[PDB]
Amino acid sequence: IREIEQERASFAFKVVSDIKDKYSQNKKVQGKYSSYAEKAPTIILNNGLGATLAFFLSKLIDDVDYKSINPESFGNAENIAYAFLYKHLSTWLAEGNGKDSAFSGLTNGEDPLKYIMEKTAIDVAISTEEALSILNWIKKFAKAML
Amino acid sequence: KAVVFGLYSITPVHAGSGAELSVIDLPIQRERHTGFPVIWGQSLKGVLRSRFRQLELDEKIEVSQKWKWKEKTKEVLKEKADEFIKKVEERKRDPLLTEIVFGPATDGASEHAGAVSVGDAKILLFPVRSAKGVFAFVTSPIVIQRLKEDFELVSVELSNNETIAGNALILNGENKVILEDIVLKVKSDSNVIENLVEVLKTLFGDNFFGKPIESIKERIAIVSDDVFKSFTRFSTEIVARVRIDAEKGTVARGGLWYEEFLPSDTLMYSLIAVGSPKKENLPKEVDNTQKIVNVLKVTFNNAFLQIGGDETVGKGFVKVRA
Amino acid sequence: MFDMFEKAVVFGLYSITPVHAGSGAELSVIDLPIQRERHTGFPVIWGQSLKGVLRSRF
Amino acid sequence: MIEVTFTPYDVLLFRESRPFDAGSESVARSIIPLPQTVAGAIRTLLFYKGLKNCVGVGEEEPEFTLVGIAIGTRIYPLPFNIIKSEKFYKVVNPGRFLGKLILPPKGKYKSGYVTESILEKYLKGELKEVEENKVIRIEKEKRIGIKLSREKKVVEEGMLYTVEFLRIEKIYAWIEDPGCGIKDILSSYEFLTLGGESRVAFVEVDDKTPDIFNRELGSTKKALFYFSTPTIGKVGEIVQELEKRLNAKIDDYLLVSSRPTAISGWDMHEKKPKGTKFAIPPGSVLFVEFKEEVEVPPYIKLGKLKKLGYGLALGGIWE
Amino acid sequence: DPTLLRIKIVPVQPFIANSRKQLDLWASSHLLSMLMYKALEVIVDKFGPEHVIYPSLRDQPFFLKFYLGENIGDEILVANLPNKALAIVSGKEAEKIEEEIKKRIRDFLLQLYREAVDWAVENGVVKVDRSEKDSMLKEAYLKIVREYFTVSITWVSLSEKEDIYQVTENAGLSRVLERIAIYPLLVKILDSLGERKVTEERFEKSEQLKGWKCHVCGENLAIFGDMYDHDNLKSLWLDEEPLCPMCLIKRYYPVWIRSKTGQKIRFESVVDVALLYKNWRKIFDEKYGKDLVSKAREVSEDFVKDNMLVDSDLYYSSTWESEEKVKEVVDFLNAAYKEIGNPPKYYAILVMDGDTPQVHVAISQALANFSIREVRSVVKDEGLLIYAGGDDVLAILPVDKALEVAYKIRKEFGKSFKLSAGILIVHYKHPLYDALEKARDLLNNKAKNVPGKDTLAIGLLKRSGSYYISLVGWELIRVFYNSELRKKLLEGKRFIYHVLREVDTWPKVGIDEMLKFEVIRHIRNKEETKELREKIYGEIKDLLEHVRGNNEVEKVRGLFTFLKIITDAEVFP
Ligand SMILES: [Mg+2]
Ligand SMILES: [Zn+2]
Repeated sequence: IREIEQERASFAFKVVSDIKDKYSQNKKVQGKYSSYAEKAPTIILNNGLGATLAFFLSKLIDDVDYKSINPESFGNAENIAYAFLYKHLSTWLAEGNGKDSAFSGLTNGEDPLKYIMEKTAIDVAISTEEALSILNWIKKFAKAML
Repeated sequence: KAVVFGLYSITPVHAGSGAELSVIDLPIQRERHTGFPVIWGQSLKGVLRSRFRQLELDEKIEVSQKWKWKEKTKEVLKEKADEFIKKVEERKRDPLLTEIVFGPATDGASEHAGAVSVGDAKILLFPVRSAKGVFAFVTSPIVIQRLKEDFELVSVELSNNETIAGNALILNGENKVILEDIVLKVKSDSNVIENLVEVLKTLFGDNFFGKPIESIKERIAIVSDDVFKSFTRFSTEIVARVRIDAEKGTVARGGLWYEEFLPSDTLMYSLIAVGSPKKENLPKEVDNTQKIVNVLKVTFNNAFLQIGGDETVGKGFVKVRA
Repeated sequence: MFDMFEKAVVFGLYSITPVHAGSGAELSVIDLPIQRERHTGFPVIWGQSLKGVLRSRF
Repeated sequence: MIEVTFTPYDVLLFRESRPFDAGSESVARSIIPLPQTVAGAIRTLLFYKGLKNCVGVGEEEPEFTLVGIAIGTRIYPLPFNIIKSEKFYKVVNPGRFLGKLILPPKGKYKSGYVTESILEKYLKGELKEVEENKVIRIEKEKRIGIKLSREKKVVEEGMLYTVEFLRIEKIYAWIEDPGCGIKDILSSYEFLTLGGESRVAFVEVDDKTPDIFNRELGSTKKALFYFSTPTIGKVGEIVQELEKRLNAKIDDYLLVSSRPTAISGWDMHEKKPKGTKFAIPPGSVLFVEFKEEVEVPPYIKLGKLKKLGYGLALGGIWE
Repeated sequence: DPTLLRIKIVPVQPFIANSRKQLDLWASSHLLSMLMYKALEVIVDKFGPEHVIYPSLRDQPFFLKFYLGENIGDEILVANLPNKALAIVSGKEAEKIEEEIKKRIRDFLLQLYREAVDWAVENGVVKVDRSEKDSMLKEAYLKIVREYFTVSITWVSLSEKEDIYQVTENAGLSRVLERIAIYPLLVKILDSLGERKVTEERFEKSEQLKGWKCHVCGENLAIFGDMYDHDNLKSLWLDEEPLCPMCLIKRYYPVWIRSKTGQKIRFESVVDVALLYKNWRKIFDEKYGKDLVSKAREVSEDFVKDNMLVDSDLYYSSTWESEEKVKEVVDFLNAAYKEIGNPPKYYAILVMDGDTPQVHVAISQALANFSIREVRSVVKDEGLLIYAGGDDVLAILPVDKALEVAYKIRKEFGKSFKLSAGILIVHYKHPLYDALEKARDLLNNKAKNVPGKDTLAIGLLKRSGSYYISLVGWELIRVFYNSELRKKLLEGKRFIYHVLREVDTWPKVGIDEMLKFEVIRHIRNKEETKELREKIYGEIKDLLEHVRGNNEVEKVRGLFTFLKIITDAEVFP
């Protein structure tokens, strides 16, 4: 339960750094990502993980595939920040830090939203807790870097 | 001879260690080399001695007759019996059988030694929250190897991502176990859990402290040494306690601290090494090692004890199998 | 075989209002969670919380 | 030769010589076990088994001979001519000045333990240094206890105490039995009390001579003697004894050592402390240049109280 | 026939560690310096002080007072003479000097013991009849005194010629020169010779009688220890504390120095030093000092001596607790505590150590000036300076001066020329022998074990049992005292707890960012909030540069371990 925290922190630092790198001169994008990262756990708490992912989906389709998302191809800061947070959260649940690391995800590459629709209630609960935990780490680095 | 004491916690346990290095104000006793939770031999002995002493003074000790310690004291110490009994009432000494088994009270220490050597209570099964089956009884190869060594002398390979677990912990078809918020993949294994249960049955009997040992088998999870150590160090209860200044109805100055607890549903074991009773002119029914062992088993088997601190806030209660 | 005590009483507790037996603030979506037994996840009220309440009333 | 293996159930206390009475001086710090403590534990077992002939009740020594002891995880104290330099412990060989053997200045000694294999290479003169990670320290475990009132369950006045235990995996003892039947009696016991606070160790016994006692070092003038257990006696008498037992005179010698080992103990027969003796500490090395070539023995017993396990020296060579 | 002669006296640290009270500690170190002085007197008598290369005697208070007969003040109370000396003598006198030095020290110690025996009986240190004095002077006890210290003396001719490359290679390091030509190498080789002679002499002690041991050192037979049982022996001694001949000398030694110099250390026990914290005792005495001594004598006249408490531990209420006159004192003490604060119960042990004959003389003079004058000036009356013999220091300090004194001494040493140090903060109740051994372990096994050394090792051993250790570079002390972080922390435990508990979960690549976060979370108008966060983060980053550690994680752990020590409200009330 300690090594998993380090893995989360490593991922969180990486994705926030990518945000700050690509949009260094764009404070609006950085600020939007930060706000959404803070609001995200709340949306999950009050609506569940499934609905939250669906809510992100509406901010972007043919199929539910986080891989196919391209955050940089959007017009405004709101959609760019949403697409990034959505992909980050989905990537973590599906891939972790890669298959060369301790944590390689929970869903084995499957999109978390479709995963929720197919697997058991237990599978959904662990995905919910894990989602809250990674967002909690993203919030830390967001406040300190963005 | 020797008696193995199995200890099963039914409420959280705080065996206090002042010397333990921790970010917690009041941490529990731990082994230096392994970092495992432990109950010191001296803590356990004090508990055992206090219970035994109360029973002796209350004439509830059985040796298959009622032990009358003042009668036995007179047929042992003879002319010095009355002054000894006076010291017992004055709490300068303890009653006869108590001092035979555990040694004289400090005032009479040099007279003779205690018959028993009370060993540390070592951890065996540590409860960890499981997504399936409420919680798992978690152990490790190093623990099993220690148990086997202690038992053999008195008479497994896992990666950090793997677990050997019973069916009640395993997600259907996924071959996974989820302990708290981490996922371990199930390693196929045939007899390791079964072997462990057999060892437990050979030491504590068919009933596992009020339940069939076969039920326990389905909820045992064997994890790697590093993972087990991690859980025993970071999954123990860390509780904030306060003191309220009722004059103001708010938390008093210097009235906040943190205390660690060993969880309930923890299994530990202590080897009680029994030597020959060392007091001079012993009564016949307790004049050798086997007789001391027998009294120990009857007195503490299926007993309830309180170990550690925080008795009055409901902590430290364990079931005993001897 | 529980000779350290002589009698026992069961205190039944029925909540008529919501109850927050606290464990302190956390860096989490739930800032102030209630007391829970960690290895089962079951809600509890620690004996020291209840004792403080009983003591103050008595 | 019989090999006894002690396996501590938990912790061990080999208390230093200092008052340790409840209600007064209340701090017990363990030292590295002295061989007489191990001898005492064995003698006490025989004392209770009814073999009082081999015990030596009220005597300094028993009838049998404890060759020596060693702790294990088998490890030995760093030879005192091994000096830590950065991240390495370097072996320092004897020099010569004014026709006298000396140890050249190369830094201060730092305490620690090495495996039996590292010691073997040292004794063969094939050891240059040891990486600091292979130098072991003995683990201590500090426990703080109290005494409670019988009824009120509160601490009695002044009844708090501290013990610094050792966490040791194994203790080995080697015994030469002149027919007392020690191997049979030890086999009948599973455990025994060793050291203080009524701690026990499991007992195993095997009929074998450890390989370190069977080494073939060859013949040379330049022999050294590593003391694996404390050695009691004047250096002059020990060197003279060495000359007699090897039938060879010595041109010069150098004792590389440290703080003398203070040895007293507790007389269980008379129920009072033993008289204080002083010894050459384990890890000390006696470098010897014999007048003629000698066959360096794998081990040799020197000094006083040999039967208690003292004076066990391991043979070696230097250049 | 010029001959380089080396003197070494052992043991030092074991003898010094055999202490129960602070007076034992001072007397041990001071007596050791006195033994070297008695030894050097033999050299000086024949060849004068200028032939003593090390140490520089012309500045030594012992030499000034006892040899030149000057009126030296309280600086005589500091042990300044080390346990090793180097001199140049005539070759024909070398062997005679060796014999005479050994004899002076034996005689001096025997004389001290005879006086100690007389003093002990007359002042009730031993509750025995004056007829039993002969028993105390029997041979078994005299052997212990006579044999305790080993004085090794070796020498080498400076005039002798030798092939330099042959003598240095054989030692383990025109081609034919006198040995004085390679004097620097000769000094080191002479140290080896001396070490050889140390082990030739120190393992020749006589076995002792059966019996109970001294309660101070625990190793030697206590006087009357062979003729009584434990309980009866204890009743025969003051404070139920049986003493061997060496520790009897130790207890007598302060009154001997008192009669010899008129001087006595200002701070008698570790409690006296502890209560220097924030001038607590001074503030109390002005406000409550008269009343307390009155109530103290009302309980017992034995509690008051010279209008002062016989023991400074009587400022603690717990001392009085462990009948109606006693309750009056405790209530009075507790009332004062609520007003001016609880009394300091912790103190600090500071130990420090360094990491052509004419040039060597100059070095010795610099070391003499540093140890005798500079270290004394730094410590002054802020604590008790027990020993300063060159590059090594032993002082007892109140916890609020420990870091400052240590840093100042280090800087002073730098101006003269690297020092490592151990500081142990310890409860006044803790056994002094253990505290001193822990303090030296901090110095020897922690600070000096860091690559490049020059390290301060700070240990805090709480009364409850915990032992926190932090290894820092000297510059950390400066940065911290000038830092906003310090003023903010002392204006807390939550900030420190969170960091220590969770630092192992921090990503290796993002440690700095996590530090930024915890500062944001724990440090807070919004104008001041932004400034304080930037400043404190910068200070933390500055402090981390001077923390000893393998990686950034261990540096963070080391720093916040340091912060945990100095913010401990129980240690710094
Ligand atoms: Mg004891
Ligand atoms: Zn002494």
